[PDB]
Amino acid sequence: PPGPPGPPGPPGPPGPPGPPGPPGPPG
Amino acid sequence: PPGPPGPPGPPGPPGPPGPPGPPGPP
Amino acid sequence: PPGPPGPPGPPGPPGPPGPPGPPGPP
Repeated sequence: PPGPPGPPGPPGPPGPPGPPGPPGPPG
Repeated sequence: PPGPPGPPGPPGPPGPPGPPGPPGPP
Repeated sequence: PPGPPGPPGPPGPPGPPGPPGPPGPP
C-alpha cells in the first residue's frame, strides 16, 4: 500500500497593500 | 510507494496598509 | 512513505486602508 498524504504546504504569500486612505481635512 | 501530496497551506498574511490619502481641500 | 508536501496556500487578503492625507492648503 502507498503511504499516507504528505504534510500541508506552507502558508501563501502576503496579500496586496490596502487602498489609499481618505483625504485629509480642509486647510 | 509514497502517498499523495498533502493539502495546500493556509492563506498568507494580510498585506500592508495602503498609501496615505490625498491632501484635504483648501 | 508519506507523500510530498502540498502547495503553498493562496495569497492573503489586502491590507487595510492607508492613513488620512495631510490637511489642505492655506
